[PDB]
Amino acid sequence: EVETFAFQAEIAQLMSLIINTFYSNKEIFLRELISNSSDALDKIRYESLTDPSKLDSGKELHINLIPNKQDRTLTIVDTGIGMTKADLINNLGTIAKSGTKAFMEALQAGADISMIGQFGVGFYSAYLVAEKVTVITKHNDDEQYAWESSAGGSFTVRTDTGEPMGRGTKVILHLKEDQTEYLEERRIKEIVKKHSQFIGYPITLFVEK
Repeated sequence: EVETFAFQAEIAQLMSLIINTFYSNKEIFLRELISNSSDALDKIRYESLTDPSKLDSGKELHINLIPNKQDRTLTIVDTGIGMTKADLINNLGTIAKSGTKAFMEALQAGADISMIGQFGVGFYSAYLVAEKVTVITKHNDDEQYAWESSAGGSFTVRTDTGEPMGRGTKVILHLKEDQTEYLEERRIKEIVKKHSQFIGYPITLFVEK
């Protein structure tokens, strides 16, 4: 059972801008997704302060970066609060309509695409480097779901029968053929050191056979 949805027009506009604008500084996608993971980890940490059972679905709070050159994917995994089905459908838990409005206005007041995270829609910077994005998520309180979009104005949601996550979110970036530098260990390390050096959770870069 796969449900197909239309993006809100403003989000489709955001995605088209990200995909079609000439903008060389694509590496910021990774900063933005790691920032989103950190925010999600902060949320489940805060809930656990008053209700330890919130971590029954997993104690460890971390971020894993998993490159796979055979599949041409970069996966960002976190054990944060996750997303419900409703959150996924509602623009992956963002206020993306108002955020896009503000970001558009800013690109007119001088801003550039690297500022996207200040408008709460940093997730969509994934489409700087990905032709398709899959988001697998599990929130306490809902089942595990898979969201997917290749852009083009629609996304799908389905129950995920894949490998169970206990809690959190996995963003699978199906990289564009000319963006495979983001699978290289030395490039990923460089970007994490440059942009994510004060993230308060362990970031583990997996290596490949």
